[PDB]
Amino acid sequence: SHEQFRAALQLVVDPGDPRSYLDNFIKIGEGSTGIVCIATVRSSGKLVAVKKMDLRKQQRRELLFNEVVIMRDYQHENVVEMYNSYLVGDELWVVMEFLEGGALTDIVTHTRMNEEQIAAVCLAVLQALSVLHAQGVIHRDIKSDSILLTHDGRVKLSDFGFCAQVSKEVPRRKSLVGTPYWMAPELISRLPYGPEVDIWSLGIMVIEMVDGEPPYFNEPPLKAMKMIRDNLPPRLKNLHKVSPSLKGFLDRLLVRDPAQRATAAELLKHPFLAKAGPPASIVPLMRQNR
Ligand SMILES: O=S(=O)(c1cccc2cnccc12)N1CCCNCC1
Repeated sequence: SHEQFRAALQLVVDPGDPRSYLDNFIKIGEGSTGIVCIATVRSSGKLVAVKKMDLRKQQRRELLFNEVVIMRDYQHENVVEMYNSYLVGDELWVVMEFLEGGALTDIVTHTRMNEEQIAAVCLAVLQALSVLHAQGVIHRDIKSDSILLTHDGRVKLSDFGFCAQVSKEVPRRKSLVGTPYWMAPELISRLPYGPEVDIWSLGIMVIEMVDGEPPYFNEPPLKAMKMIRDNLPPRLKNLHKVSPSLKGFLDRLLVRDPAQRATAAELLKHPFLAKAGPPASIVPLMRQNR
């Protein structure tokens, strides 16, 4: 079965081996589907990222094709640029843009963002989601770990390994996918769902940005899911630490009934996002500057 899948991947990826033009691989990250290294382009001295995913180490091996469909069809300003894909031994390698500012996780766990900064992030993410949802693409793993930054504060969506497409022929998805603490209620309830689940997950990320952790983060994953499924929408630790504008925004995200939840398109017009600062406003939050 493994050799069968190797062959299948070979027919969709680029030919060759990026080790022929890259030097000095250094591991910088570990994700749900594999590791991420920086590498130096020999000819230019430029830095790229290389995501390496072991075919044998996947829960759902077929989801590896998501990397390919996204790379081919859904490139965008607030989405990480993907350059080439390769089959290297038993691994799928994706050579992509290096986002040197790192992931939003490092910021939310170590510093407190103000609302100019939170609004900047939300605006960037919602811009990406509005375009993706309009083409039927659902990300399904929105969380601070999936948001990457450039050195000058530009925000980009990454980690599309769990995404799916809906359409007239396939209006809803049914799969149990994502990261427990960020999963929408209807998804946990095993109801057919749509792009609305990304909006709930963004709400949880707003809580990350304000409080530093998602709700129920101290609980075990399976217990947290049960609590998300059963209880009223999760609450901020301290409501006084958010403006009424941000509270009103968050209230449109964390709605249990998917039909009543705001869409990305509608949220781009919300007053809270008027507070959004330029990318420069994010820069002082990064490790190399604080
Ligand atoms: O920052 S990453 O190293 C990362 C991922 C994908 C592309 C990247 C591009 N440049 C820097 C870091 C990147 N990352 C590890 C996996 C899951 N945890 C957080 C994300």
